Amino acid sequence: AELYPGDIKSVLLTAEQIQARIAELGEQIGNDYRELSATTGQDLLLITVLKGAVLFVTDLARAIPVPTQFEFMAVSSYGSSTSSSGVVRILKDLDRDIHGRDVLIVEDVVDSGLTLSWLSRNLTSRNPRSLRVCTLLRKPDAVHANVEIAYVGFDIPNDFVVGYGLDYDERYRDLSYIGTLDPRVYQ
Amino acid sequence: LYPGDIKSVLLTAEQIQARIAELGEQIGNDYRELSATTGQDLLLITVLKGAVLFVTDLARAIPVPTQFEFMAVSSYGSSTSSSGVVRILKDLDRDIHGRDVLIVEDVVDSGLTLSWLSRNLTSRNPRSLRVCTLLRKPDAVHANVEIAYVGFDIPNDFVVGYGLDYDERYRDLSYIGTLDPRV
Amino acid sequence: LYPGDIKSVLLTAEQIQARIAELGEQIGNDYRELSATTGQDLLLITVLKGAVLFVTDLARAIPVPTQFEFMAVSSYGSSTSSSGVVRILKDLDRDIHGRDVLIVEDVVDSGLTLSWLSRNLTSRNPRSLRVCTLLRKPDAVHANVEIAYVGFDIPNDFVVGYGLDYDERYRDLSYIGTLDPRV
Amino acid sequence: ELYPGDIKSVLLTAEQIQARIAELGEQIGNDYRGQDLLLITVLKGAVLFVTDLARAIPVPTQFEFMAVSSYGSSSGVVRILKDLDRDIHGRDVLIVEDVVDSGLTLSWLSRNLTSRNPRSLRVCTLLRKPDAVHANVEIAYVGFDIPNDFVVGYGLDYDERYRDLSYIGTLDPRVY
Ligand SMILES: Nc1nc2c(ncn2[C@@H]2CN(C(=O)CCP(=O)(O)O)C[C@H]2OC[C@@H](O)P(=O)(O)O)c(=O)[nH]1
Ligand SMILES: Nc1nc2c(ncn2[C@@H]2CN(C(=O)CCP(=O)(O)O)C[C@H]2OC[C@@H](O)P(=O)(O)O)c(=O)[nH]1
Ligand SMILES: Nc1nc2c(ncn2[C@@H]2CN(C(=O)CCP(=O)(O)O)C[C@H]2OC[C@@H](O)P(=O)(O)O)c(=O)[nH]1
Ligand SMILES: Nc1nc2c(ncn2[C@@H]2CN(C(=O)CCP(=O)(O)O)C[C@H]2OC[C@@H](O)P(=O)(O)O)c(=O)[nH]1
Ligand SMILES: [Mg+2]
Ligand SMILES: [Mg+2]
Ligand SMILES: [Mg+2]
Ligand SMILES: [Mg+2]
Repeated sequence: AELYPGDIKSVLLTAEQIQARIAELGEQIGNDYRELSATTGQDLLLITVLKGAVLFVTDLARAIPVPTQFEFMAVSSYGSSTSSSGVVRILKDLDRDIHGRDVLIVEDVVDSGLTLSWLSRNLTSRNPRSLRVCTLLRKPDAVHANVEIAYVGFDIPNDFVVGYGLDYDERYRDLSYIGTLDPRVYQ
Repeated sequence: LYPGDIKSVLLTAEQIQARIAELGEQIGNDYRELSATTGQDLLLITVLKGAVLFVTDLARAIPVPTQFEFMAVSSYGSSTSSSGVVRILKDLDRDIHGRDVLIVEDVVDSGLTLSWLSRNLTSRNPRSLRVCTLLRKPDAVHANVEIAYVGFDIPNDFVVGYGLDYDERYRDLSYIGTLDPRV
Repeated sequence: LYPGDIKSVLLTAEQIQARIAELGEQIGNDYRELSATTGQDLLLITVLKGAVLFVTDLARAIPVPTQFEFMAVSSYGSSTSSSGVVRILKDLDRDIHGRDVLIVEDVVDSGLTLSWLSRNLTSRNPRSLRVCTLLRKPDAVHANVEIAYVGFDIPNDFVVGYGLDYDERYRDLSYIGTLDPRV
Repeated sequence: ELYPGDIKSVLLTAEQIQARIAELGEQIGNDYRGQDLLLITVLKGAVLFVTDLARAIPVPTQFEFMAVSSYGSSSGVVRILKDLDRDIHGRDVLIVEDVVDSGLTLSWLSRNLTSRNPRSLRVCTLLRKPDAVHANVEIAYVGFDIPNDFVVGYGLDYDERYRDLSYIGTLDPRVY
């Protein structure tokens, strides 16, 4: 197979290495949310921001030995008004209220941490029982944000990577692995 | 119009416009040094769809330049009618960062959706945030939001007209009154 | 007030209200005996955010009971400008199946987004579907969809006022005029 | 187990699902062998299916998601909570469904996307029920034809639960 002949210069994470780590995260999450959630009577809620972390959440929930529910949000940026925001525009809000719920924010990659900071603070205002963050990838510039990511899959260098949900102009998401683009693509 | 549905007229069309002209004049004076000081005008944020009739008259009563902004929200439970947490179906079109913002309501009853809205918009970091409502019920007088501009203080009866509805009707009324028999 | 922004005034506030007053009676006569026969009211569907100021005056000019509906639409870019296919940010709150619906626009320029919109609402199978716009540009007479009610015929120039904007400004004007290109 | 006493019988096992998706991916890849194949998915039942489907399709695929709500208790007209991010003009579009039962929401959707004038528009569903024979849509790709019983698992839910199941099975009537 191939799909994108030459666009991928180097391979950061292989497909097996990704799935192996996800299996580890599931057991870890499964142990942290064992006892509690199934007795509470309300499952572990997985809130996902469209649409990079869709491939990640489908594998994660099936890696978590505890029953999990899905929830999806669609957000867009208010343009360049990012730097002093970090407020993002909501295109599709939560379907139901998350009051008294154990909620796990599932992202695929955390770079700046500003859209995540607003999202995490936004969900907190809805008063859930628990709120933690699980990301597949974390880049160096996340150390400059104020949010604690309880579950991290991989710490990668500050390079633009695609694959496994990660895109460049809506492409390379269907890749099973995560790698770096070859700069003769940006044109 | 609506024969035999309207029992009494609480507020006439004349009383509404007279107050809005007065309310508009008050707001226009409070936000007078805004064009010359920031240069972004006063933003009127409106929640669909009751206060749509009110803002069109309110903004045209305010002598200083005003901008329009609309939100569409829905109730979850049980959740809203106790928490005040509301669902967003349409967020703001632009960022209100560093803006002088006026939340324009048609009626404030419990004051919790207003509480959630005011707290939500605050996270967007505006320069100033005040609330202007046309009607105010008794339970709102003791809520967690400060309403700088109030049009009328009304008793807690279910009233329709001037944007206020019952099953999407009576919105087009120019006066505000109460329903009676088999409605 | 906008002291150095309005070069010329195309339509005065009196002329605007006069046509709307005429349109309300005209629409009111075309939709006479509708509530008592169907059992439903005339639904006014509005596209945010130009015709929001227009419908509040239009509905209050129509002597028969009317209901409100609002849509928020966005451009895909490139493809809207030449297709007219638009993104939906806010759909109708209720279904319009078997309803007599009046599409209310603020201005009809190309007629491409209106044509797509008309087809979208038609697929929901309403009883009737007509279009009422306050302003119509010369190149809008071109093709597709019947605009049953037109308030004014304006030249194809960019005008602001009475809901019409330039970067969310000049909306609060009671009149419709032309901007000075040094804006 | 995951839900002790809720799953009475297993209709399709996890391995049987992935094996069939592998065939669907291979079949679709040959039919669409100019940009990428656009996979339009309706939130949120078919999210587990499309992620596995796209990784089964040997040709490059792009993702798109819609959120729709029902107006109530006829024509398949649904309220749009989340529209497409981009226009699909001249695009090869594949509608990815989780289950096709009545075929009424799919028909409104298929006709709606057709109005955006794509180059191609096809429908791929994992499961199809017997009453779909009366639908208005031609479904080119079907994973399984299942009986008219209420099934959960692999995206399919009951009060937002059992979505995380890797298999598809039937519920225990002391759940309703
Ligand atoms: N492909 C790809 N994207 C990245 C990367 N890094 C940041 N992105 C996207 C750009 N970005 C930010 O700059 C904000 C980081 P944070 O606020 O911490 O979530 C969010 C990242 O997700 C892109 C979303 O728009 P999407 O899921 O809809 O595609 C990266 O290495 N690779
Ligand atoms: N007709 C009509 N309605 C009222 C009244 N009072 C509260 N409503 C509606 C119910 N309500 C609240 O409970 C909010 C109270 P707060 O805590 O201050 O946010 C606001 C009104 O909701 C109607 C909106 O859905 P709408 O804008 O789409 O019409 C009232 O006198 N008369
Ligand atoms: N201010 C101001 N705008 C104009 C004018 N003319 C076309 N516009 C905007 C561009 N336009 C179209 O191309 C519509 C084509 P049709 O399918 O016939 O409805 C409508 C106007 O768009 C602005 C609305 O989205 P808005 O209400 O959110 O501001 C004009 O004189 N003056
Ligand atoms: N759990 C579970 N659901 C089913 C089943 N069957 C139909 N559903 C849901 C209800 N349904 C239909 O009756 C078919 C309508 P059409 O598109 O015309 O074929 C679509 C199914 O999806 C429900 C969505 O609200 P969801 O994706 O958010 O879960 C079934 O066996 N099991
Ligand atoms: Mg991206
Ligand atoms: Mg109401
Ligand atoms: Mg405009
Ligand atoms: Mg379901």
